[PDB]
Amino acid sequence: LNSINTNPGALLALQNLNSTNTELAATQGRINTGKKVANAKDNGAIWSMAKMQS
Amino acid sequence: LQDSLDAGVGNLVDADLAKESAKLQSLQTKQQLGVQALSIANQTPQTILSLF
Repeated sequence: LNSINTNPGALLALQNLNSTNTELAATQGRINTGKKVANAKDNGAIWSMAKMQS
Repeated sequence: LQDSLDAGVGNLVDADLAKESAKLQSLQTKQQLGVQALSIANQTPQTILSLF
């Protein structure tokens, strides 16, 4: 709580900031690629389907 | 026969420009969007400066 050795609240705030940064990076990838699924990591099934259809 | 051979060579090599007319515009729009995404990705790290 009132400790100079650890800051749990900054840890939780850092977790929330890392989450919003990851979502912004995913939005950046969807913008610069223009695709919901651009690679196998995004969704393997739809990726295999769209690639065989292409 | 020469007219047929020229028509076959044209079927082999000639591009269909009518689809290129739309592909070029979509590619320029995608280039603009990609420059914007790269600029935002560049800006992202430097917010750490606010914490110090």
